[PDB]
Amino acid sequence: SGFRKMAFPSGKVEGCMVQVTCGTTTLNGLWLDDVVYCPRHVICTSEDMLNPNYEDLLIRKSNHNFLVQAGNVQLRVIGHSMQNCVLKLKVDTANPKTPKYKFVRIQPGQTFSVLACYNGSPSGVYQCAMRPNFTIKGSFLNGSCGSVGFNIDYDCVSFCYMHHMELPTGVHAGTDLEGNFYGPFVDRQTAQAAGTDTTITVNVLAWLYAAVINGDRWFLNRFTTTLNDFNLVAMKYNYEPLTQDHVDILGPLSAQTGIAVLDMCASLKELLQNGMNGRTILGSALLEDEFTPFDVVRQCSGVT
Amino acid sequence: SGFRKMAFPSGKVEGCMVQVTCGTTTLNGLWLDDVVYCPRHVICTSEDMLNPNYEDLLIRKSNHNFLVQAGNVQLRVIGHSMQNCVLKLKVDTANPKTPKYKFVRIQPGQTFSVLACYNGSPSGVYQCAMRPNFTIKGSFLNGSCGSVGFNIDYDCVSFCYMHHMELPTGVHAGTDLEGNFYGPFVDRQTAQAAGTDTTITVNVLAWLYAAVINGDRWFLNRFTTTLNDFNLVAMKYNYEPLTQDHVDILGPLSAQTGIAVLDMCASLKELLQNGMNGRTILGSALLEDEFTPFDVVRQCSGVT
Ligand SMILES: COc1cc(Cl)cc(CC(=O)Nc2cnccc2C)c1
Ligand SMILES: COc1cc(Cl)cc(CC(=O)Nc2cnccc2C)c1
Repeated sequence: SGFRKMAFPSGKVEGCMVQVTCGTTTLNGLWLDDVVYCPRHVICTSEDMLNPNYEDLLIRKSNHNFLVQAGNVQLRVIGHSMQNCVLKLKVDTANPKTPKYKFVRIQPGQTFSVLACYNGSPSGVYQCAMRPNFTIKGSFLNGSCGSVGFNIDYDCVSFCYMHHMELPTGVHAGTDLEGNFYGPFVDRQTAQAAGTDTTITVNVLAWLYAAVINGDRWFLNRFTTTLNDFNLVAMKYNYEPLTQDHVDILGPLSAQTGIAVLDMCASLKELLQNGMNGRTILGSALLEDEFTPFDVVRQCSGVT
Repeated sequence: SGFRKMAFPSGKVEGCMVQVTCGTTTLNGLWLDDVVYCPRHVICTSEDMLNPNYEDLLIRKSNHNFLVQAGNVQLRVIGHSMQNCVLKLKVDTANPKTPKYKFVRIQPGQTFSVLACYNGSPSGVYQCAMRPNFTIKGSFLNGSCGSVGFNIDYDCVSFCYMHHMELPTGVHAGTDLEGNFYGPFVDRQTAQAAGTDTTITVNVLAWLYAAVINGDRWFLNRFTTTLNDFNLVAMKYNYEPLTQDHVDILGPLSAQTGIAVLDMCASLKELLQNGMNGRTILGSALLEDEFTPFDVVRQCSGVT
């Protein structure tokens, strides 16, 4: 029993963290095989960020200008290229610690572990969700750029996120490992506002099932609802509309608890309309939306 | 910016996780140097747990009865002994992945990362606090026993906790790495109730400073208080009494924000007496007490 915002073990990702320096800028790099991936804004100075011409800026850089250090040993750069907002620095040594890996572009509402790093060294690990507005609510400071988000399937690390920037609104934006930003964000020091963030309804429902599994059942009521009626209440509270796919994805949790998805929706409807009335669910006084139905099943079954 | 319940990178601890089997019982072991540490209840069967005589039970066991497997390779057991509620299985091979380590018995109110494991394999990592009543609110299932709690100081892992049991109340009890339980708990299937849990006041104050550092200042008021007056309000809300040592420990956070400790206490006093009025602090609708002043400084400065 017990339910926590649990991150994946970070060991396989720590063995990939390197330090990338270009001129006076230092950030984190991800070393896999003979390639180091890092945000392309490493080539910029603070003066360049207002409207950088990355193609022009990169042209004034050669392999020798990119200092790559793994722990305390220097890597020799034999190639360099820009793929969207990431630089791929080809090194002459394959990372002996490269795990089995994939590059995946995650869907909004999905979750992942972040290995926050500074100067190629890991500082901490936490669970995040890609918000419906494609921002992440992480914990990042200057030098954290290049830190990565990932998931693990037994021995395979799926890299989904690379951290690039913090917006003036305090939220975090970044790319997949091919350099494509999640959302409308650009790697430029300009006014950028994220869209309206919604609550991930399927995740809140998944977390209600985790609460039921872990003994917190006070919010269970004698009511039911339909997808259409629930969605009217979801729209008013800026929750993501619930689809039949979401109901299907909640199937394993519904079978484990014996509580129908639409009955759980009715408990959620009453929680939205009436609040928590001072009570808590899984030690929280608000509806948690950063646990997918897969995260709930995983944590409640002990998948290693 | 951003504030998360951040765990330490678990890499150094994953390299120590082994599987210990004794008869029909399988749990996790911690392999450091040529010694594997695991909860002594590994020698019990479900029939023995009502009132086990561990000395008698251990006497019917020999080195060959303890199956220790690290990944997929079998370790040879050349010695075995009971130190309080832990068994120390001496193996003929030193763990090549042993990090620099210490065994520390933590103080209540202090925090640590848990590497939850099943069958010697890590499933996840999360931040915990040793509650004032010496229980932990973790996430553990059957087979999670032997999972460890720890902290890291650059290259040194300080092992503070080994998971042993879940109480009927759904809370978690365990030992330090010398086998001494935190709290009054015994490794026996009997009725055991934890004491009254209090809120770690110095941690809630530390988290209020993190909220101020990260932009959430709505709760800051035009008031102040004294240690004696604040403590009258802390007693009523079952918060730990605030001492001058706690004020001193909050000094670095007070200097960074420019907000005196007693002024922050006054904001907390008003939050206790009036609630959050529907608002949130750092994405939470309740007062968070599982971040020490050291955790706040670390996260807000980027210590790797
Ligand atoms: C000045 O314009 C910038 C533009 C880009 Cl694309 C990147 C940066 C660096 C940056 O945002 N670092 C950072 C990331 N997360 C938390 C905090 C910080 C300070 C700056
Ligand atoms: C039956 O008496 C017991 C006594 C002790 Cl000392 C230990 C156990 C095993 C246990 O508690 N495992 C566990 C730990 N955390 C979460 C869930 C579980 C099921 C059982």
